[PDB]
Amino acid sequence: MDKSELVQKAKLAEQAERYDDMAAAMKAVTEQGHELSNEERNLLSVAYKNVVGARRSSWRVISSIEQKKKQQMGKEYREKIEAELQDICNDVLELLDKYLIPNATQPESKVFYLKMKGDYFRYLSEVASGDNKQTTVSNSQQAYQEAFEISKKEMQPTHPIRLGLALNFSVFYYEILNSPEKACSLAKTAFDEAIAELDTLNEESYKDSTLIMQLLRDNLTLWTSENQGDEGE
Amino acid sequence: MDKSELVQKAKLAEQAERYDDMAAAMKAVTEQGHELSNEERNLLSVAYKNVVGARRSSWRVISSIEQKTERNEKKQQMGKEYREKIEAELQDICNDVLELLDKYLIPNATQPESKVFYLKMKGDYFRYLSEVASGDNKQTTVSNSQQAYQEAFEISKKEMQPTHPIRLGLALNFSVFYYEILNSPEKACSLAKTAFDEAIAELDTLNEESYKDSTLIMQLLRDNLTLWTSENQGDEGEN
Amino acid sequence: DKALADGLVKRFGADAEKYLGRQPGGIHSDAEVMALGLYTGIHYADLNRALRQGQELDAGQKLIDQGMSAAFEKSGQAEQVVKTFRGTRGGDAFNAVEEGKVGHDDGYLSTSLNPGVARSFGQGTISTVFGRSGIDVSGISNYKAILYNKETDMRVLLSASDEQGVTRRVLEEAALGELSGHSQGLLDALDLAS
Amino acid sequence: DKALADGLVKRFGADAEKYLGRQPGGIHSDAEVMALGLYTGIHYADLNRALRQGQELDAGQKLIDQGMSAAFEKSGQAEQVVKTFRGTRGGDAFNAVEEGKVGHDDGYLSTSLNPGVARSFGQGTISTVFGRSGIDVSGISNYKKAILYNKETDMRVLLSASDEQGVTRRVLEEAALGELSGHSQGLLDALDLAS
Repeated sequence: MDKSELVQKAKLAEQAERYDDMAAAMKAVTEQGHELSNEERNLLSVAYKNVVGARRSSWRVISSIEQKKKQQMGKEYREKIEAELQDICNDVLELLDKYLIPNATQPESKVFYLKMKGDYFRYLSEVASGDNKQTTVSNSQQAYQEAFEISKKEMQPTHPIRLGLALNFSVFYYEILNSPEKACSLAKTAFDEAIAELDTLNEESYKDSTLIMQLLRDNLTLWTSENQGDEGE
Repeated sequence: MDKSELVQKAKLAEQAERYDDMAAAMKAVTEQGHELSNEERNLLSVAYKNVVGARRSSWRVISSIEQKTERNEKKQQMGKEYREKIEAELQDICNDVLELLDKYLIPNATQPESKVFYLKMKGDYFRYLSEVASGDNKQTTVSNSQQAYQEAFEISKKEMQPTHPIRLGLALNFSVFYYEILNSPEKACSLAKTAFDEAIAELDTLNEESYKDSTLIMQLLRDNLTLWTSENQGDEGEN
Repeated sequence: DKALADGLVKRFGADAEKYLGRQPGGIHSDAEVMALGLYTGIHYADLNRALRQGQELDAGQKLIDQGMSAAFEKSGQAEQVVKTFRGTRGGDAFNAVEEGKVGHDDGYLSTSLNPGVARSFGQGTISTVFGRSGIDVSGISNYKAILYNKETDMRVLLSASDEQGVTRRVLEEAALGELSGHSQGLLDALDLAS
Repeated sequence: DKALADGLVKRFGADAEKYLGRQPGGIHSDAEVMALGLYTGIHYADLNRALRQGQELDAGQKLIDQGMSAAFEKSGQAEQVVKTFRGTRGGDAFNAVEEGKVGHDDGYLSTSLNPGVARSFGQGTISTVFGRSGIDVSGISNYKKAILYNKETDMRVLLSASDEQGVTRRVLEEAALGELSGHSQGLLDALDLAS
């Protein structure tokens, strides 16, 4: 199938809510080894977002049931989903490292794919264990930081991809590293830097940025509320 | 794997919203050739409802994109080929469940309540098949759907109370089949009015365990008639 | 309490004693049994009439109401749902309640356990009722029916009419919930069109 | 319209006439150009003060006002959206508008095209504005970039924050624009955000 036929199949699969098909089509477009269009990139991301996301939700569900007398298949089932999830992550991570990240020309695109690299390493570390877990968590932190550095130097503080990264990396610090301190630091900074330079907002993606800034603000007020204290009362 | 282990796996799958896995487990339980419980039956139905349902929605979506386009080129050609891919999947799901019905479910059914359920089901999936089928193959599925529904309808009429949720549920589905599939609003509104009127006439027959099931379906029947009836008026006093 | 039991006898009061065949270990106290009995007898008509209208209750009516309201607070939610039937001629309190919404009869709700009521003739309203807070007064001194308290809020699950006039209803006690008359995943398993 | 153009020169005269010939092709009539000009000059202050207060306009004020209104008719689309900045000291009309909700300035909305306004000091409020119903008026008077929006123009508060200096930083978008305005097709979805 030709690149165009694939992208068209992908768009139809999206509409049909056949994400496995959508992922399949865009993987093949990526595997053609070319600098994906922003539309192509978006399609690939949205597809895999939905493929991995499904397994993440089932995992969390089965894991919740595991907390609440032959729960031997519950474990087996969690492990089945765990296996699927890893294969999905290893599918998208190979795509990133082998094609996506090296083919990225503009820093806007490089930041996106590095953000993505930390996102799927975070998904991995959520089900990972032992020394394997400490590797994924570090691989996540590396990818997210590498992107964060490129974003601070090449993108405006209001950029939706820069802001989106801020939210996800801040969530990683909170959820994964269990550092509310570093989480809030990142989110406060990113938000404050963006409100300070609101004139940098793009007329095409302004409601994208404001929306993400609201999510950062919401997270900060939630996270600081979960980290109160003492003493004079 | 043991029957109990499989039902636990099906219950787990359901919760995880992994319907393909849910159907896999219940297919295996059914394939053990032993009469399904009501819980087992429910699990099998809910699973396949969701497996076939996905493909039905996917079909309706693509078929609509394929008929609302001015792009008299490749974009429409893709639509048709993709629609045909989903069509293929859908048929495989229906044959799979119809084989389960005819080979195991319907013959093993002891209580008429259960026999009506599986016959209703037989019509239901033949109707799903009929929606995407074409030519002589289409006329077969449509008539197979009707046969199964009518066979279920006679037993429900002679063995179930007019308020029974399985009898009422059949009422609605069979009435929808007549409207959607046979394109007979007449026969559709006939079945629906009857079923509803029978049930309101004998509201004392309602079961204390499934009364809100029965009322809910009666509301859906009432809604369908009051709609199918507004779409078919046929009057002009200006004679 | 005895204060009410004694009050009931020095008033009604030979009609009050009647409903006392002892037992001796019933769920309801001597006072409550008498009140319920006196209701089921002939006072249901005049008592409910004044409750529904507003009218201050007669010295005797006040005590029957007192005895009745006491028994309901003693029994309440009785874990399993019962099916009972109610008829109306000349208007029903629930005519004011539209489908899905809740309302109540300002008097006590008498419902017969006999399905004959649902298939009875010359009716204004016919309603099949599902509840738990009711009281079986057939097991009490004679004769078959279940009473629901005054101002008991009921949800109208279904309403229809006619060929022509008589409206048929499905009433469920508001308290019972949302999951009350549903058989575990049956609706889901029936793969309905909607 | 000439009735307005004449009525304008009869009240302001020299000051009104001044602005004629200040456009390349000229979408706006002589009357409209003058009213916009007179606004941009010195009348903007007293006129908006009167509109905001709800006060009864002067003959010359009503003149400028209907001259503007006339020009603000058809000048909606204007196919593209524009980013403009406005600062306020000691009260802003949008302080009354909470985030997500719409409100309007009872006077005309003067917003500069220069981002210098957003980075200006000792302000009360600083707002970046997105809209298309505005009219590009700069070059006309008396210096050298600014877009001005109609009186009672309803605006949605997309974002508000009272920064580490008490200054309110807002994002305003013209209510009309929609709900899909300002979003790059499926990028929010493609960003796989945590939320």
